[PDB]
Amino acid sequence: DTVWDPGRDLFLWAVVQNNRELAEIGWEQCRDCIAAALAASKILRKLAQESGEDDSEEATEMLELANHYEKQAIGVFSECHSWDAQRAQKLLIRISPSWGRSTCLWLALEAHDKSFIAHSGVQALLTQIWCGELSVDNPHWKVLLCMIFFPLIYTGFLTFRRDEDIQRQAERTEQQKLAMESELKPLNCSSRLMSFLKSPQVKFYWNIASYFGFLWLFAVVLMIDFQTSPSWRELLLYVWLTSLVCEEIRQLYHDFDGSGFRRKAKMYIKDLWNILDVLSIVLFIAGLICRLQASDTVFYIGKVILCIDFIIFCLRLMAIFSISRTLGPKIIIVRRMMLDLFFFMFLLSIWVVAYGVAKQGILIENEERLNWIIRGAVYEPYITIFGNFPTNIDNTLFDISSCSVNASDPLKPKCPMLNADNTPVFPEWLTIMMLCVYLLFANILLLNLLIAIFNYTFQEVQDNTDTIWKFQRYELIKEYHSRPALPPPFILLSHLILFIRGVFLRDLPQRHKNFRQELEQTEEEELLSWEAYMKDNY
Amino acid sequence: QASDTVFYIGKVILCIDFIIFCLRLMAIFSISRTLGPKIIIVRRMMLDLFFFMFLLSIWVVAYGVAKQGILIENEERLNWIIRGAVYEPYITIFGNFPTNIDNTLFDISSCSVNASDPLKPKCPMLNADNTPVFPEWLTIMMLCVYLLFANILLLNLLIAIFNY
Repeated sequence: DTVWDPGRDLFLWAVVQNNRELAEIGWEQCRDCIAAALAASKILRKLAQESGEDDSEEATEMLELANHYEKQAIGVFSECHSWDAQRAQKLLIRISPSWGRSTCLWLALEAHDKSFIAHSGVQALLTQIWCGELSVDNPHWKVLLCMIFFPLIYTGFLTFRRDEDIQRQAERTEQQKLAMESELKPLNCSSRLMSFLKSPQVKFYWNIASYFGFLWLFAVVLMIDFQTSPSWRELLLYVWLTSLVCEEIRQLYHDFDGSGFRRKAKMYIKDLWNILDVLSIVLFIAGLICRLQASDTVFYIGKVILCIDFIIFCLRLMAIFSISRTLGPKIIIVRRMMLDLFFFMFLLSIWVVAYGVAKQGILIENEERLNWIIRGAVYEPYITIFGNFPTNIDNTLFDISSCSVNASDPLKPKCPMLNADNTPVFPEWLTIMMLCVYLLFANILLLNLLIAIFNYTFQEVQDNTDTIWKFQRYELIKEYHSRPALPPPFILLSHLILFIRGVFLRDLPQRHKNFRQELEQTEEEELLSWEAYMKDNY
Repeated sequence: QASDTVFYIGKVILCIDFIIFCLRLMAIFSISRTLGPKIIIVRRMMLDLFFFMFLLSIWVVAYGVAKQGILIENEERLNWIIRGAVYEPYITIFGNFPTNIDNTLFDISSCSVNASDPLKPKCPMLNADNTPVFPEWLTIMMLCVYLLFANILLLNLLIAIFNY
C-alpha cells in the first residue's frame, strides 16, 4: 500500500494551514482531481467543527474555503458528464489509491455535501442502481403487474438493460457501416428470471407485502385467537417477529465501516424514527414475559401491553411511506411544528381551569366531594368548549342535581343555592353573558392563531426541500441492496444459510460489488489522463 | 332482455349512467374565462387524496383493533368483528366530541348467550356486576389522544397542500 504521488503531498500541506493562494496552485498539479477536492472539503469541515474557540478564523475562512472546493468539484464533474456519461460513472465509482483506497462517492457522502449529491448524474447513477437489473424508464404499473404473474417477465412486458444495449450496439455498428458505405454480453434465457428476483425494487414490494401480512396476522391473533394457552398461530407470530429482529441485526454488522464497534450504533440511534423499533422490540418481549407468567391478574395486563404495542407496529409504516417524492416533504412539515402544540394547549388549559373554578364557585356552596369538584371544575368546562353553542346552553335550576342530603351518591351533583323555590339567586342571564364572553374568547382568538402559525411556516419552508430528500434517498437504497432475497417469513432460513456460509471460514464477498470497484492498470491510466484533460478544459 | 331479476339490474346500470351524463356538463362549463382556470386546479391535486386517505385508514384500523381487543373476549362473529373494528371507529371520527363519548358498560350488548343474534354485540368483560374491569377513564384518555391526533395533525396538512 501507500503509493507515492508527489501531487497530494504538496496539496495536503497547502490545505491544512488554511492558505488559499497556495492551495489554488496546488490543485492544478494533482493527477486525479475530484477525489482530492472532496477530500479537502471533508478535512476542512472536520477541522472547523472541532475547533470552535478561535471564532473568526474557523467560522469564516475554513467554511468559505470548503464551500469553494465543493464548487470546484461540482464544476469538474458536470464538465465530465456532458461529454460521455458511460465513462463518467466509472470515474465516480472507482477506488483511488492516492487517498488511502477509499472511493470518491463515500467521501462526498460522509462530509455532508448537500450540493454535490444533488447533481443530476449521481441521481441517475442511484436510480440505475436501485432499479436493479431491469432497465429504467419502465412505468410502475407494468412492474407490479409483472410481479403479479411471474411468466409475463419471460414473455417480455418490461424492457431489459442487456437487450437494449445489444440493440443499441448493433444500431451503432449499422450506422458506422452505412457511413462507410455511402464487449457486450449476449442475453441469457433461463437466468433471466433469477436475475429479475434480486433487484431492490422487487424486494421492497415483497417486504411491504409481508408487512401487511404481519398486521393481518397480529390482528387475527389478538382479537380472535387469544387464549390462556398458545396456539400455532401465536407461535408463527413469535418466530416471525424474531426473524425481523435477526434481519435487523445482520444488516448492522455487514454494512461498510464494519470494522470496529458502536459507530453504526451511534449512527442508528441518532434519529427519531429508530426510537419506535427500539421501544417496540423491548415492549413486545415484556408482553411475552407477562403472557407466559400465567397468573390470575397479570395475564390481563400482559394482553394490555401487547395491545399497546400494536399501535407502534402500525405507526412505523408511515415512515416507510416517506420514500416517495410526493409524500417525502409532506411528513417533515408535520414533524417540524410538533413542539408548539403542547405550550398552546397549556395556555388554553389555564383559561378553562379559571373559567371552571369561577363558575362552580359562584352559585354552589362548599361541596365535600373531591371527585365532584374535579368533575364539575375541569371536565364540564373542557367538555363545554367543543359542543355547539345552542347545544351548550344547558342551564336550569333543577333537573338532576340533589342536595337536601349532603351529596346524593348515585351520580348527582350538588344543587345550586336557591333563594326562592325553584329559582336561582344568581340571574341566569349573567351565566349566559359570561358563557358568551368565554366561548367568544375561546373560539376565535386562540385556535385561529394556532392555525395561523402553520400556514406561514408552510409557505416559508418550500424553498430548501429538494436536497435533503436526495441525501435520504441514498440513506435508504444501500440497505436493501444488502438484504437477503427471500421475504421476511423465510429470512430466518437465509440468515441461517448466511451463517453456515460464514462458519465455513472462507469469506470473499461480492458485498457492494457495484459500489467499490478496482480497475485494471491501463484503463485507470487512460481514464485519469482523460479527466485531467477535462479539468484543463474547465 | 325481459327477465325476472335481470330487469332490476338493467334499471340499476341506467341509473348509474345518469350520473355520468350529468357529470359531463361541468366540462361544458369550462369554456368561460371565469370558470376556466378553476377546474384545472381541482384536476391537479386529485392524486394525493387517495394516498392521504390510506395513511389515515391505517391509523383508524389500528385504533379499532386495539379498542375491541382490550375489553372484549374472543367473538366468533366475523361480521361483528368487522363492524366493531373498522366501522365504529370510522364512524367515530366525524361525530362531535361530546357526542362521541358513548361509553357505558351495559346498555344494548348481550353476552350470556354466545352472540344474541338480533343486532347485539358482545358485552364487555366484567369483574364486578355492572362494572368494567378496565377503567372508563382510560378509554376516555385514549380516545382524547386518538381524536387529538386525528383532527389537528392530519387534515390540516391535507388543507395545507392545496393553499400553497
